[PDB]
Amino acid sequence: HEKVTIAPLVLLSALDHYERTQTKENKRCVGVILGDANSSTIRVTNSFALPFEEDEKNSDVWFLDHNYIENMNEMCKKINAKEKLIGWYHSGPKLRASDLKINELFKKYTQNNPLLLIVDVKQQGVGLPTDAYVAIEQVKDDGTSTEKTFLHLPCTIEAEEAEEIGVEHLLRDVRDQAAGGLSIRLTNQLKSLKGLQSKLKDVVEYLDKVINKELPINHTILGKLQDVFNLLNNLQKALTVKTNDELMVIYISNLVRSIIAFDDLIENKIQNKKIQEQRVKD
Amino acid sequence: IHCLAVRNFKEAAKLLVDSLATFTSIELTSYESIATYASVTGLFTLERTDLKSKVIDSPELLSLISTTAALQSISSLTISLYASDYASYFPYLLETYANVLIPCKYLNRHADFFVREMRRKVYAQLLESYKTLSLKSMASAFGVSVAFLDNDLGKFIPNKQLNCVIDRVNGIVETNRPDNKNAQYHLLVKQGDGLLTKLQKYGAAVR
Amino acid sequence: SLVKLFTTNELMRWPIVQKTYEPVLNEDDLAFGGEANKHHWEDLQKRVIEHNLRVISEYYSRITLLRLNELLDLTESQTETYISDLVNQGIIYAKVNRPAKIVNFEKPKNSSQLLNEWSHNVDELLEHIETIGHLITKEEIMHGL
Amino acid sequence: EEKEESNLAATKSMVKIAEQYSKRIEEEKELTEEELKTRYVGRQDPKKHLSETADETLENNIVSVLTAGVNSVAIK
Amino acid sequence: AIRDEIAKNTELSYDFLPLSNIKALLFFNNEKETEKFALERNWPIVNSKVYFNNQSKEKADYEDEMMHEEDQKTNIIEKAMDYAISIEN
Amino acid sequence: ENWDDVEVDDDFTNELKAELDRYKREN
Amino acid sequence: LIETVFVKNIRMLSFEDISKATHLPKDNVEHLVMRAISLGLLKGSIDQVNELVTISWVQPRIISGDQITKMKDRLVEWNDQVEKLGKKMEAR
Amino acid sequence: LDLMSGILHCEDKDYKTAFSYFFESFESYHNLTTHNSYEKACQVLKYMLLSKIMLNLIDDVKNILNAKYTKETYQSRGIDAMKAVAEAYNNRSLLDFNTALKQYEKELMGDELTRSHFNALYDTLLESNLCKIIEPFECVEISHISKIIGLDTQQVEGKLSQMILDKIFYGVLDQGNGWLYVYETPNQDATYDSALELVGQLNKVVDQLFEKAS
Amino acid sequence: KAVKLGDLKKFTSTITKYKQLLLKDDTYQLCVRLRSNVIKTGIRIISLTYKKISLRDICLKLNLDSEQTVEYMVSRAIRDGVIEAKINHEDGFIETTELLNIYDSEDPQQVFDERIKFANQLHDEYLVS
Repeated sequence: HEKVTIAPLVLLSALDHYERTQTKENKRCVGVILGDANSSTIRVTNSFALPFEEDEKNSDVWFLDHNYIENMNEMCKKINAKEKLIGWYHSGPKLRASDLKINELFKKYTQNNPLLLIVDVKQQGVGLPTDAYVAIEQVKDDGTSTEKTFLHLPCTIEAEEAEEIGVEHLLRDVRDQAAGGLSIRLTNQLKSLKGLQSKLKDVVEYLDKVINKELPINHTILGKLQDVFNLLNNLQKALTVKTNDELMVIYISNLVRSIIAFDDLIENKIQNKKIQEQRVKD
Repeated sequence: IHCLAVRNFKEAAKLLVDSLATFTSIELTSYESIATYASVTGLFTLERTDLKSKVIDSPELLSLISTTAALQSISSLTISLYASDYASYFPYLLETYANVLIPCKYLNRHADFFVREMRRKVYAQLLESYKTLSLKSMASAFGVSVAFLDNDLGKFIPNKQLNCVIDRVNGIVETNRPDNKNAQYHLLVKQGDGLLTKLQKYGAAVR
Repeated sequence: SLVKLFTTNELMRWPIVQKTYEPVLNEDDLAFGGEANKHHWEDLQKRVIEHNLRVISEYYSRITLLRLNELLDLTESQTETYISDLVNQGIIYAKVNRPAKIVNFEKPKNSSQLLNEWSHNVDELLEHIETIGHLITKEEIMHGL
Repeated sequence: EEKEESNLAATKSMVKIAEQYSKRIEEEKELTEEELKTRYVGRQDPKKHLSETADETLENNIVSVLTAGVNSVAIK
Repeated sequence: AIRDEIAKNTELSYDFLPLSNIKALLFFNNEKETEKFALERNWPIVNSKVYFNNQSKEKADYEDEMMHEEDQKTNIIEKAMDYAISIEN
Repeated sequence: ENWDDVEVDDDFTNELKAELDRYKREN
Repeated sequence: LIETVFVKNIRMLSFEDISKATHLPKDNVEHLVMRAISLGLLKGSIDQVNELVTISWVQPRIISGDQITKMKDRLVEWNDQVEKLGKKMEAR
Repeated sequence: LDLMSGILHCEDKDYKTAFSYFFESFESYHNLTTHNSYEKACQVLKYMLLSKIMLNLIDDVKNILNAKYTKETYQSRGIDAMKAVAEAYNNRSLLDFNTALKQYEKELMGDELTRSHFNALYDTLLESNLCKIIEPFECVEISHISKIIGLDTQQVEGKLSQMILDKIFYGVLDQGNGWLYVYETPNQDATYDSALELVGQLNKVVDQLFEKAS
Repeated sequence: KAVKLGDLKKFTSTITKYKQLLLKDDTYQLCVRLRSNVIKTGIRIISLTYKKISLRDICLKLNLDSEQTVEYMVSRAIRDGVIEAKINHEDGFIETTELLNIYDSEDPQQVFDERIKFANQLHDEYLVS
């Protein structure tokens, strides 16, 4: 399986360049990743910055240096020669279509499979706004043509021995790692549903886009939204007879053994009673 | 012997019922007595499958068959249970009760109730084999009365000993599956008053 | 096409094709030579039934005993014999009911084993909404520009 | 939870098999009539035979609370 | 009052009753009083015998945590979560 | 021991011999 | 009929409306649909004695926009019920 | 010595150990012969396959017939019977198993050691054949099963209910209409038999905790 | 022998001779429930607990009262919740509902509410003493 693992320094290195040149509001900052991967698994650790500029009115305006930016990789080659160019990362807040046209220029200098990440200047979402792209030829059922498109894959943040405790040493404020972490994650799971519910509000706007003037309709999106009914809701009521019994067994074994282990603290009164007998010298 | 009053009988199956010594210990008990309690209690605890794999497997029984036939339980209670024949099993109840349970030195105190339980268990196991059976079909040839048959079975309902299907006025008699999600949950109900007995008892002055 | 017919095979066209053209069926040229027709004419009928039982056991959960004998191009005496061979197939096991005339090819399963598909549709909406999020951007070309 | 089909019964086996041993061992160690306190084995001997068994009961109670009940977020 | 509890016991007892046996139970010699009692008790009346149903409805009486408050599993979730708050502290 | 243990109706002796005599006389 | 059978809770057809529309005997219709079943339309299994057609519907069925009025709203309003019931979980 | 010892194991079972006693004496007569009767070793071979019936094995039975040393020129009416009943015991056919016994009874079943077991194997196969009939066939007519076994409704009725409580198969029988109902569905519970151990250790811990305070 | 076994005949002979023992404090008023259980528990010793019952089989044990009033015996216990049954007016067909589906949803929850509060019951006492 292809799983992109991103180092958090990539987000911090680009965050500095967003403040310096004041790059934001539909302005993409192009960058390149680094690592050694001969397998499908992609490991992203070090990253560079490409001085890219674009126009907001014209999405076809792009300028990228080929061998002038690779001097940073030549300087890093003498540092670490094990890692080479495995891909590249962009910003794309509105996801410009310039990356769809040419997949060759970025693949010429990267011998690995084509990979395109997303680093926004905002990245303030509680969810997982960081997304990965794989550019291949995929068959489309929309009825137009089969061409190179983006393939989405899940990614995450890398933690190694260097930066694991380094970030925790900087924060050292709110951690709270215990059995009580269920209330934080399950609430975030509810926020994940509410986060997708906010994405469903964009689906509400998707119909308004059809209501708008001269916009097409994507047939691929309709295929996924068509099965939302027959899948998973009074249809499941027939299976709720044997399903509720499985949830009750969890409560049966839990409540009988939960009141046992808590009865071993009786020694508190026993030790406190012996303290009064030790008061002869007190 | 101590478990005979509590009627556990399970811990005595591999200890009292199963004897290492073929001949008795003298001052404790008797040779005919130690071989008698193995057959009486063994039929109550060990199932019918264990009857042919244990009781007849032990050499102690083979020596009793060719010597002392006065017990009469070797050719009656063992064969009638193995053959699953209730017609022959009924008349051997009193014949064994007279020559075994009455002279018995332990279980003679509580006897008739112990027999009425195992009396139906022979027919209760046979009920699992057949699906639909009438009331008067094979019960008339068993040598028993229909009225007295329902009286003993009618009193076993409050003891939770009947999950099966028994009918009289019609006579459609079927079998059921005692393993289900009802008795599965019954383990928690039985422990309601027994688990909290000592929890709220000693928690007065201490804790 | 017979290999692709394994799903839809009615077996009714087997005796038609068998009798119409059998140059290579009952006898062979470069393989056997057909010294005994029991190696083919008798054997082909036994094999296509196993493929025809694969037809019914999938999309028919229950079948009428009187209707089953008509769809198998067989007889009740032969159908009862082929039921005994269902154990040696090691693939499907039919549950027959004589008084109800119902043959259940499938088997009932507990809801515990089906919990994966019950929770899999939730993972679908997780992937669907995540996938269409980038697909709506392709529809934003006319909206934005 | 989406991966749970046969492991649901495996979770039921972990809250029983390993738990039955913790019930007998807890009474086996406490049955000792020596006491005498002082030092003896008391650095941590009894944890695994007495106190950790209470934690071992909790370890299977934590994974029971981990998914708890109704982790499908209401619906049906 | 002797015959008032017969109909209350009839809900789950009789699925049908003849008009001839009513005189031996409710002591109604005329079908007028029999039908007038069924109108206040909401029973269907058809030809020959009288069909009995006794259908319930949503939100039964008082005593909440039964059919009243929405999503009763919320408190069950609280007993699996908010109850663990008192365990730690 | 519940009431079933201390009951001891002693009716098992008479009811067994009676049912055996009834079946033999129906021949 | 697939568009007709699907409204809310009904996933299942019978032998009535299927045979009357095609004007074909019910014996062949069972095996005639199976030729279209192998095409990826319906994964269901038709019964015999019960005379009920079980339908497992994998078909994409494009050309939407009549349903999207009610279809899309049922993914919000019905989903808002989960949001309203989840506000009591904010204690921790 | 090993032959007469294995004959004692006939009623004592333990056919895995008795098989080694017959195997060591089988190859001994192969290199001796001369004055003694070589057919005695063939009867030992019959006892070798006789132990295979109780152990219910297949591949090891056909390896003897396919071996060059154990086959050779030695064949007789008793060998043809043992060769037939070897595959008939696996196929569990009462008609074919009993057919070869009637003609060869003087040769094969003429021995008391073989006849004593074959009379029990006749009831054993009757239990085995019945087990093979009901496995593919669920919910059928009892009269049709009686036609295959060869008995009437009443005679087989005692044998049908005999095996249900033997834990060989779990099933019920309709005596009125002569029907069958599929029953056995082995489950896994652990909530009753395996949950009983938790009961005994409950109140035993509370008593030990209070005695320390007293 | 009477109340627990649901026998009216042996109950009247017990109250008559022991009436002198019923002259103690509030020992007479408890007999109201002792004679009511004769009807309630009497249903249990009768086969009414079993599913298929007929009235002609019921009249045997209840013959001590009357025939037509037996319909009042079973119907009274149905509303109270002891046992549910359906009565026929012709031959007295008695079909009693046996629920194997219980202890599934909200039925064990009444007991689950007690098992939850037992943990902190003895645990909070450790903080006090």
